Amino acid sequence: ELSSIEEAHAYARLLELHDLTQEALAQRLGKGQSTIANKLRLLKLPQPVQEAIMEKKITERHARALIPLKQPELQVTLLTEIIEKSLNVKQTEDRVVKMLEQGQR
Amino acid sequence: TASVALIENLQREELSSIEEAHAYARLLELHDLTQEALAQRLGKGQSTIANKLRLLKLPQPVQEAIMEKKITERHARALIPLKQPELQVTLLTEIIEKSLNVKQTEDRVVKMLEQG
DNA sequence: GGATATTTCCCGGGAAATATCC
DNA sequence: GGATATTTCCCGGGAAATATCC
Repeated sequence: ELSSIEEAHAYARLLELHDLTQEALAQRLGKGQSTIANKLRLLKLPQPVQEAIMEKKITERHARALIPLKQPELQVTLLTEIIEKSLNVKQTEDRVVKMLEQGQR
Repeated sequence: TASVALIENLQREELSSIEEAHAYARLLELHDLTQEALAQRLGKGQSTIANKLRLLKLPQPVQEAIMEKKITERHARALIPLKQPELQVTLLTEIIEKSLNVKQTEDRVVKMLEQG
């Protein structure tokens, strides 16, 4: 078993080296393209977030919930709150939508 | 002492809920420890262990379905409320036939307790 | 049009909360 | 009173549904 970030870093290589479609890799791995794509999106998140995934301090779906907050600053601010308050994914997703509303004011 | 490390590895590696339960039982006979202390040693809760040990009381037909990976733990656990083995095995085959999930298996259970 | 990115939410493990037993 | 049995439901993986891209 490995970190979502490290699993993503792996998939990336395999898709470069074996000239596969995400679908064909997922079929080869026993997953869905959905799963693979979503994990590859994590490689675009801030390094501080990525390090928290590797250190097993946040979950995949925790980090994935931050992406909607397109600004790295807002992602890392919440990251530390999720750690501090020990927030779940459900209330992390809730927190996100409230910040996007505050931003649109 | 040696058999301990074996099961710890058979536990660390993936196994059937029935076989995980059969394992726990032995470990509690071998070190004579409390469910709490084993769970703490394994990194689980006593809750989890106790619930898995309850599966060893379910009908053999149900237990075989767990090992053969035809039903889930929570599928078999949902049958226990139906205290009669006959009613548990009747639903077992329906869950297989209709390919029912746990949510609608739990629902089915309550309806049979109302009927009986 | 196929591949890929994104949104939504179904699903059951498994543990917290609880009741019961010894 | 502690251990153990039982009930309840929290939790996030991960894939279906969907939108978007090339």
